Amino acid sequence: MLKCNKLVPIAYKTCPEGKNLCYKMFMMSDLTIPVKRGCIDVCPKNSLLVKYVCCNTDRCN
Repeated sequence: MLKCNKLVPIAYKTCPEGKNLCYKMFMMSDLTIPVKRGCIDVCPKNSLLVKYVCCNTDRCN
């Protein structure tokens, strides 16, 4: 049950059972800085509105 990075510097949230990967979300507005981060098992495909980047590591995002 991996950890995803939320509050700086390191502060993290615990991924739910069955989930592994950590993702961050971008907006067509703010590409530079991601707007949401969390856990998921399967990395969500990119949308027109928001972009998804996942990692198989702890506190990447």
